[PDB]
Amino acid sequence: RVCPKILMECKKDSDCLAECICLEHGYCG
Amino acid sequence: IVGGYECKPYSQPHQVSLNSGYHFCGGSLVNENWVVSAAHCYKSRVEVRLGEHNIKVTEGSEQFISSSRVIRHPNYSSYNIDNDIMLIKLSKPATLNTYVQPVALPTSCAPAGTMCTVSGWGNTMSSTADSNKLQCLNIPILSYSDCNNSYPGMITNAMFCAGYLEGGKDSCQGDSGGPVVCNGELQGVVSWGYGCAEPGNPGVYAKVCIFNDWLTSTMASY
Ligand SMILES: [Ca+2]
Repeated sequence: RVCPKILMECKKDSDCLAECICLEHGYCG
Repeated sequence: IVGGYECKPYSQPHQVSLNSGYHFCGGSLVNENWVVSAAHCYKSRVEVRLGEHNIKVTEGSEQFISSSRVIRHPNYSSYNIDNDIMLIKLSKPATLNTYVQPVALPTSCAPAGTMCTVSGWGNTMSSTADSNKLQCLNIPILSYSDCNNSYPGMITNAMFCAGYLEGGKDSCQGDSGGPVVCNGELQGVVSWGYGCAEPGNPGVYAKVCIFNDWLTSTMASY
């Protein structure tokens, strides 16, 4: 799950970069 | 930064916050006009905030300067986050003072085992460490054998691992683009990992020493 360390708000996984997922708190990780 | 400590204020005076509505990535001032950060932190215009310690409070030390050019490395690859380095030209030069000082580019690649410092305002995964105050962490560069064993076939020549295979200490989301400084030279840029501070998943960093040619020729402009 290659996930870059940028802070990014998300509602769904598709908002995130690479293989990051939208974690419960509304941010990619 | 997970497992680190609040930095002594202004002890990392090259550290910047990239802001477009809120802090989203870090960077490093390398001279009065230019900031190095990660290519995945690209936005066409960003505000660079220098002289910061607590990013949510005006302390009097700060300089906020808009970018005039944001230049990703030509070979950056978003699929695998390869060649993850970017230059940001400031619309006006920073004033260098007690709070704001550049960091030197590397004269050579640092060997495995070198102790370095990484800093940033990202996620701390702790109720007691406040990510709004700059956090600092000392991490060793790991050998290519350990780095490739952690992430089989994923580590290119533009990447290195640093941290602790036991976990517990690492950079994390919101730290991207920030400095890994070793013996006074910028050796790495915070880039990616599998989670943060997990056993066997140390952080991966863009290897600055192989980009000296591109960095110094681009900072010359045209
Ligand atoms: Ca502040």
